[PDB]
Amino acid sequence: IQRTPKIQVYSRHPAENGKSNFLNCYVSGFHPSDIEVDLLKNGERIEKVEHSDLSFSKDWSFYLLYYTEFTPTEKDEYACRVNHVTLSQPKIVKWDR
Amino acid sequence: FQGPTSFHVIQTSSFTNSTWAQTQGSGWLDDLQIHGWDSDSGTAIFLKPWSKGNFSDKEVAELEEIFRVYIFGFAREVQDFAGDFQMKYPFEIQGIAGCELHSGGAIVSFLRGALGGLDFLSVKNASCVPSPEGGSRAQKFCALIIQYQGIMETVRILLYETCPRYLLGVLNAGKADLQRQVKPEAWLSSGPSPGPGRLQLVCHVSGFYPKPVWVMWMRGEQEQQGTQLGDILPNANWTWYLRATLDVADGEAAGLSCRVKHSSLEGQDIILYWRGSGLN
Ligand SMILES: *[C@@H]1O[C@H](CO[C@@H]2O[C@@H](C)[C@@H](O)[C@@H](O)[C@@H]2O)[C@@H](O[C@@H]2O[C@H](CO)[C@@H](O[C@@H]3O[C@H](CO[C@H]4O[C@H](CO)[C@@H](O)[C@H](O)[C@@H]4O)[C@@H](O)[C@H](O[C@H]4O[C@H](CO)[C@@H](O)[C@H](O)[C@@H]4O)[C@@H]3O)[C@H](O)[C@H]2NC(C)=O)[C@H](O[C@@H]2O[C@@H](C)[C@@H](O)[C@@H](O)[C@@H]2O)[C@H]1NC(C)=O
Ligand SMILES: CCCCCCCCCCCCCCCCCCC[C@@H](O)[C@@H](CCCCCCCCCCCCCC)C(=O)OC[C@@H]1O[C@@H](O)[C@H](O)[C@@H](O)[C@@H]1O
Ligand SMILES: *[C@@H]1O[C@H](CO)[C@@H](O)[C@H](O)[C@H]1NC(C)=O
Ligand SMILES: [Cl-]
Ligand SMILES: [Cl-]
Ligand code: NA
Repeated sequence: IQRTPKIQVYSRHPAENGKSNFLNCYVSGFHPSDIEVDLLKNGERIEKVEHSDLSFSKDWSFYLLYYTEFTPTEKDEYACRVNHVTLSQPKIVKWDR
Repeated sequence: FQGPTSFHVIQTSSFTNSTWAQTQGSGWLDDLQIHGWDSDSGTAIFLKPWSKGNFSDKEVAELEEIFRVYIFGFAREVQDFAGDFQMKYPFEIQGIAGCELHSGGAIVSFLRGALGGLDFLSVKNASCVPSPEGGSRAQKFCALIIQYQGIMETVRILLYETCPRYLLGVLNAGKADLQRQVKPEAWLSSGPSPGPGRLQLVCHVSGFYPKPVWVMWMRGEQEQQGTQLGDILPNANWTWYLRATLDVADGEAAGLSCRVKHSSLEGQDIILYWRGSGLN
């Protein structure tokens, strides 16, 4: 009955340290629709994150895109944190260039 | 013509308990959002200057009034049905309705509804058709709905008369954005793959519009059949991202290239070459 989200973290452009880019977190295949998504920089919630309005696929699974401008560096860690009824606790998926 | 060929409206109505339900709605051209539904105002948000297509302000307001009345009436009807039947809270209902322009010019309309993420009903040639997944509950719902005067008639007009003229008007109004050409960029990456002496090569392709694209791993002119296409992922601002992977034996990656063909490239395919020994 309930469907756990798939979480995909990717950058808009190939990563280059010091060059501005966009970090995307695509959350999909989940049911029901209620979900909490945050983009993190070094384990802290980024405030300037935008997101799509709710939509769903042909099989009725919901999906959302969360994104923010980011300037990757050698040290900084970025991630997507998701909470949903199907998850025991928030699931963190790290961005890996 | 290129770009989207369909318009649809979607509904997600979330029922928390017998007295509390909330609806989210939006309008789309294929995967591109053009309308939002503002629950604070009971009106539509027009996301593009051309989102009203060739419709007058009066027709747009009459349609918003129909959706406003529907969203209110629907929640009340479901809460009544849920009580009469074996429905446990919380539950979610989804709906999708719209039309699409096919090759040859025919416009086909559709309406589908779901309960609990499973098919529940559809509208096939102006009547309510229960889906087998919906079982007896869908049969009773369709029989109840057709008893309410004017409903099926309003559905028929919206689907078969209003939607087709709307779609044509909006595909023309939005053509400069819908039929625009945006060039992708591409890059390579690699990593270990399951099993001894296996490598996975990845060809990333990002920023292309419209959606149709061709990406393949190659050895000279030989297309590698083993190329696996990932699902096309969205970027913000109406562009797409795709990963095309190839599993190869270690020591057999040299000689591989990734070729990208896209409508925006004017016949200049992107060709990336994988190099061994960390020479990427
Ligand atoms: C928004 O745009 C819609 C689409 O417009 C067309 O496409 C866009 C992209 C632009 O290129 C436009 O310039 C272009 O018009 C409008 O809807 C369309 O309106 C036209 C013009 O009224 C209409 O054509 C009429 O069609 C009927 C036949 O229709 C039936 O049969 C066809 C198959 O053959 C079928 O596809 C239809 O669904 C119907 O079953 C025909 O009898 C008419 O002929 C009469 O008029 C012409 C002059 O126009 C004359 O030469 C003839 O001799 C005769 O008197 C005429 O050809 C299209 O059918 C219609 N398209 C659709 C899919 O509905 C839309 O117009 C408004 O709605 C219409 C239904 C009609 O009531 C119009 O009066 C309205 O303005 C427009 N605006 C809005 C608000 O929707
Ligand atoms: C610019 C963007 C625009 C895009 C344009 C494209 C067109 C979109 C095409 C997609 C089609 C969208 C379909 C949405 C559904 C609209 C339904 C309208 C109903 C109202 O109608 C209806 C509202 C009351 C709701 C009653 C609860 C039942 C709800 C279950 C309906 C299931 C759906 C049917 C499937 C079997 C009504 O009974 O309302 C009162 C009516 O209006 C009065 O004026 C009239 O006098 C009365 O007799 C009627 O009863
Ligand atoms: C239903 O849920 C709402 C919102 O969570 C709450 O305010 C309300 O009092 C609940 N009512 C019932 C039927 O118990
Ligand atoms: Cl497209
Ligand atoms: Cl080589
Ligand atoms: Na978990």
